[PDB]
Amino acid sequence: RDAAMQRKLEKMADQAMTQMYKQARSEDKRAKVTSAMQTMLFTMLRKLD
Amino acid sequence: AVGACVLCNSQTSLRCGACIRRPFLCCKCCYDHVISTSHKLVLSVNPYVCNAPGCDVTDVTQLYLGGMSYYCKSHKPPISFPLCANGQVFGLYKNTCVGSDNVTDFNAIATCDWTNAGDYILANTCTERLKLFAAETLKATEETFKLSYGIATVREVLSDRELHLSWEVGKPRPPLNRNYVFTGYRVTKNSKVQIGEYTFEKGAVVYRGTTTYKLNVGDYFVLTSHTVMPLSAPTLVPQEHYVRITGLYPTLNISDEFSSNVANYQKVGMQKYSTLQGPPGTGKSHFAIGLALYYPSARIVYTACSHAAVDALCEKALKYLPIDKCSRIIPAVECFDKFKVNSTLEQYVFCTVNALPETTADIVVFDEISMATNYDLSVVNARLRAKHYVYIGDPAQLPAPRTLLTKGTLEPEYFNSVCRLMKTIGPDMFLGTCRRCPAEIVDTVSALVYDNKLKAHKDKSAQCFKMFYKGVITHDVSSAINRPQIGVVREFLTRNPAWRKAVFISPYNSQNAVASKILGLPTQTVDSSQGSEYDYVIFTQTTETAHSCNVNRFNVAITRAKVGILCIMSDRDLYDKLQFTSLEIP
Amino acid sequence: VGACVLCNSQTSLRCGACIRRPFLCCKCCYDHVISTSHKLVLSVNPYVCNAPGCDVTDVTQLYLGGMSYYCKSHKPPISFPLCANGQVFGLYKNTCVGSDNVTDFNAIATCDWTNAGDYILANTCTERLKLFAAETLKATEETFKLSYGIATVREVLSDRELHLSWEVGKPRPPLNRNYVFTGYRVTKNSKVQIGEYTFEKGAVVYRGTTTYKLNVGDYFVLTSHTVMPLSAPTLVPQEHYVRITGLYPTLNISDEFSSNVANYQKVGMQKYSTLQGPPGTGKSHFAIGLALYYPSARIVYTACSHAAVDALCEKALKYLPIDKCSRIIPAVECFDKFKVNSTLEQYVFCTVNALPETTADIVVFDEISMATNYDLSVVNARLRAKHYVYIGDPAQLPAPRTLLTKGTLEPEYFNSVCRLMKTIGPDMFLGTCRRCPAEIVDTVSALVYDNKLKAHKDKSAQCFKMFYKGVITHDVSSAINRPQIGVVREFLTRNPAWRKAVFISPYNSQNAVASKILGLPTQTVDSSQGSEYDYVIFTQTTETAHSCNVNRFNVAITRAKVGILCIMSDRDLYDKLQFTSLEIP
Amino acid sequence: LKYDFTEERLKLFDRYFKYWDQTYHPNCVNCLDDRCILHCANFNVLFSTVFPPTSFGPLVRKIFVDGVPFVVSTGYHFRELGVVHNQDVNLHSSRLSFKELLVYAADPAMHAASGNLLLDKRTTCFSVAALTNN
RNA sequence: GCGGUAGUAGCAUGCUAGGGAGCAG
RNA sequence: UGACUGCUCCCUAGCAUGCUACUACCG
Ligand SMILES: [Zn+2]
Ligand SMILES: [Zn+2]
Ligand SMILES: [Zn+2]
Ligand SMILES: [Zn+2]
Ligand SMILES: [Zn+2]
Repeated sequence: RDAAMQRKLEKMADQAMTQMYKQARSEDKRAKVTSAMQTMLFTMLRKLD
Repeated sequence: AVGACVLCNSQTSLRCGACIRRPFLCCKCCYDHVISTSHKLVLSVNPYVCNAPGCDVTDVTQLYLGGMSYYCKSHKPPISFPLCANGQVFGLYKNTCVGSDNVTDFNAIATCDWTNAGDYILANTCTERLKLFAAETLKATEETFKLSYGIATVREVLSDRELHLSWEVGKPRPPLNRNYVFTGYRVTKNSKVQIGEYTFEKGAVVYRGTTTYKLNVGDYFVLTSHTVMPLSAPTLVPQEHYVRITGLYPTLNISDEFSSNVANYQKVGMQKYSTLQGPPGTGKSHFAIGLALYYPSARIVYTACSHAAVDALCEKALKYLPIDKCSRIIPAVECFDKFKVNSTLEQYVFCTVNALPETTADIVVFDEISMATNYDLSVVNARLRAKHYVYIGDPAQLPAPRTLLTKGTLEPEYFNSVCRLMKTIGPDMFLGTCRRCPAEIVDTVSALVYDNKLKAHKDKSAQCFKMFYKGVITHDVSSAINRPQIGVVREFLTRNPAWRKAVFISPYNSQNAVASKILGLPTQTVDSSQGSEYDYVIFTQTTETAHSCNVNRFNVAITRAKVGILCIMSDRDLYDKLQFTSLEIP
Repeated sequence: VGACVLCNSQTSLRCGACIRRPFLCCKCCYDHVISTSHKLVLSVNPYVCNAPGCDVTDVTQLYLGGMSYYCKSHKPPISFPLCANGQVFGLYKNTCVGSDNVTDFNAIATCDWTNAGDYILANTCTERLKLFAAETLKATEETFKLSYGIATVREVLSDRELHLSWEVGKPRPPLNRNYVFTGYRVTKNSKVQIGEYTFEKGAVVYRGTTTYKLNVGDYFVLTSHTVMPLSAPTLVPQEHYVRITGLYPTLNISDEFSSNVANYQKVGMQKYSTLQGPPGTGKSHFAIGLALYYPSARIVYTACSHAAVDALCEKALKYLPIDKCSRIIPAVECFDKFKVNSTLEQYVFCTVNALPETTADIVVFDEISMATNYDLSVVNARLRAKHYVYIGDPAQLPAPRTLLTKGTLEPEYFNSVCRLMKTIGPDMFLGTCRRCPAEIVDTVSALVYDNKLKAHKDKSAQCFKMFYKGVITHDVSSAINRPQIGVVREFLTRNPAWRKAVFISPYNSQNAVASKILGLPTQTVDSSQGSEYDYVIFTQTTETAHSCNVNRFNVAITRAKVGILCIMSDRDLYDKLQFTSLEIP
Repeated sequence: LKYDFTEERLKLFDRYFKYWDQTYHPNCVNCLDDRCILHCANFNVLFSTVFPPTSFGPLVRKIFVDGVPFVVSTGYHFRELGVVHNQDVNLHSSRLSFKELLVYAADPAMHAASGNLLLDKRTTCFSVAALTNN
């Protein structure tokens, strides 16, 4: 196993790193959509007369 | 969520948790930071702590990767994988890691609690993202400083200019004067509204509110704080001197009121930045207004530490320039308001480091370089990427009040990254046009620090004074009161009633809170003084300590006189130099 | 998904690091990838490690995950290296033939176009190499022009002058009108409508083609287009028919062009003929003679410009009825006597710019030397005709090579057909020297022209010889010399009848200095042929390889009907020229 | 501006169904179970054909968030359920969360208040607004 | 001669996930 | 510009489990 159960970690580490890659993206898309929603609100109120 | 680390500039996702400002750190580079400190908590997209329900462990190497989680050994599943290993802590981009062999520079800044002058020798003699981290750490820990103190409850009100005031429990007390200006706000039944800008001094509580208001019961004050967010541009760009002043507009006609000015501007358009040797009242406020006419086509960036300092830049603003071409952004503070306000796309935009918005302009002119540090130094360039740059002022007039520096005060010379430059590269400009003080004081300040450099203005009418005294001082809370010299003050001020047409100068301005009741004489703040002055100023230095008679602090107080200041130099610090009229002490 | 260049087998890979990204064949693509840094290859999807957020992009650096391509740092246990077997993994992996020596192809691809060796490659290559080469030149040069600042007119002083700066960090475009800008103006948001401009010695002298008056913030750059690939060859595999069948033998003829009819007769017995066309040898007259000889021809008049086909349309309606001519001018102000926007037209003149694609009768191409292999294949990609003719001569004028640095390329390999009249020989010739007399013509015949062009007329001793030196001192993108400019009036003074001439000069800013001294008009050296006076004053103002090389201002000497001026400060060809010499005052 | 119509519904009930011996809650918020809701919404269905159709739909209100005035929906006036008021409405809010940004971008209040009036004569359904120019 | 564990490959079933599609109200 | 459900087929991946064979160690 000094070569065949660890190799199984070179699996788990890869998977965990991929998952947290994905979650970092998912948290950047969130901030982007938040900026978008709030700038829409603040640009549509200024029409309010 | 994910950026480039300081010590590496590789793209990382790890922020030192125990570290104050939490900068992005690179895997190998983060490990180097974690191996030498107690900064032993690191946050990635999620914090690296054992998420077994209700645990305690929070050191990084203390944890192992348990699948979807991070655990301690007391929790780790049989299949684990230590997070901190391989000489490289586990995070995103684990391949692109370069580190620095000696990061104890970085750890030293991070483990710097800012007590000694060594701390600011670190803050300057560091490297760069170190420099912004340093300035920002100073600010952060000092706005955390101010609020370790009580809530200033005005709980009875007696008279005007006086309050009955207590504070919260367990906390020491903020000092006596207005570098620590409060900004309290009032409640109703539920939450917290408006009061204003206040400070409390020797009463009985003397409050000097900037705006008009009358206070009630339960009225409380604290030094309300903000959120110092990080800083981008460098303190100063990697500058260089052009080959011709191309892109800049050579004008035909000139005003020789400032003949000490035009030869000074000509290469400034042939160069990125010039910080000038600006001795007090050497037409420095006049200086930047001369180029205003020389290059009236310049979107020239007038900035200072305040619209009490850029106030001086706006002093002769419309007096020299047409009106609608000046503007200042005052955010939602009462100072100068002759201009049109809230117009950034303006030909001449004056402002303070507080709130001029971010644009691109022509030539920067920065008043107040000594007292401002590396933080707001990078602010104007983070504000603005201009044609060229100028800093007006001088490390030869004052530093900032260092709330946490405790051992010996730092050099005049390392005030900031550019302040060393006129002491390691030399002065980029100079102005010896002494329109203010005469042969009285000026060269005696030239034989002081100024290179034997500033000539006489005028005759020496023997009006700035010498008195060789001693005095007796006793201490209190955050001041020092001495009347053996205060007794000398009227004793000085009496033998000619023409004496007392002067402004009292004094370090421990409560010593004027005792003097104002004796004389009626106005007050002079020692450090917030330059720009303001009379020909006649009475000064009781009332202390000889490192607080007091150090080289360049009340240096700003001696040069206040057009012709006639008073100096009861109870110090042997620099008295061995000063060349003025001496008399017997009655 | 098409056929690869070096193989013509149907492939799906396109070299990614390569500039123009041609289709490459699996084995053939591997051959290209083994010898360059062109180490990125795109198939239907790009061959790069799609593990979330990686860096690796070399091809052999990757292995076939299943639905993906990974590096070793990402590859799943079950992998399969993409680049192996001597054959890179793509569609049609079976039909791959390659070429044993493709360093021809790699050499074109790794060619950054600096030396004349680059264009020796561009011509002495093989075919789809040839179109790839010309198209690579164009691509990298329209990428060239925009490495430069945005020409902001940021103050306006007077007319014919501007206050103008540019963007940051960029060097500056040169001085004259081979690099014509076409700026466009903004409002608050986006970019709309200025025009065609160029900036010269002022103070910024702008020579706008159309009428307009500029404001503040007004900016200019050399707006670019998208060079899309070519199709037809530069020239078909041609052959000479057995009789001029399908072509219409006419009974009557005009012997104004008796130097013409024996020239056309076999041209209908043949696909293409490029003609030896010396300057003003009735070459513009030549193609108009066949116009009457075969008035039944849909004959394809094309040139490098409606400043050059302008000359083809000079005697157009003067010789042909009106409604049978037409020129397509796309949405540029030049000739507009014709009906415009009519391709189905008996006579269609145009430029390589925008004559649409049809099939016609006999091609007649002005400007063959300055145009290269790109637009050479354009007219045949435009048009598959009966037969072909190219008017002009490599004995005129090449193109301005923006990237050629070391040692200008031969007159002889201007293009694939230009070698032919130097390796096969001239298909036609015209020695009908209607223009210059015995003065200059044979002295240009003993130059490069085979001792071939006869005298027109007497030798009135009006083209001139001056043995001088001058002193030159440089600036941005010009060269200014007044020891010869001082000679100019010094030449021009002793008879005020001198100065009824057009100034010739290489560094046309040297006329921006001369025009204020004389009032004399300007002559561009290279954009000159077709235009001329009997009287032209010329200060060559330089003897360098820019200057007194064999066949550049060759076009400037032959401008005179009878009387040009040549202050030959050069020892380059002065050892030849047989004209009136005087002392230098 | 009137939207309540609670007294009018009671006067109608008392004018026409005087001896119907079961409690009628004009606003079904006060109902006791789902059968009482059905009972009283039945009557609201009838009595709402009398009142003007512009008085149904969200009841907006000018709130102040970051010192700036929004117009947001703090209730509703159903034809079947009467007037319903939101319970957690707050006027001076410092900044919005993700959830509040959501529930404010979804309301038709800010959208309709900031659009052109619309008179669409192709249909008979009560048009409200035109969020565009064409 | 048996048991056991460990490995590896083959094979199957199932569950989850990802993708492509079809029908229905 | 693409709604809410339900069912079904196909392809891939993962994991465990389950089944079978080959090899190894020890009892
Ligand atoms: Zn730290
Ligand atoms: Zn734990
Ligand atoms: Zn390539
Ligand atoms: Zn990879
Ligand atoms: Zn009910």
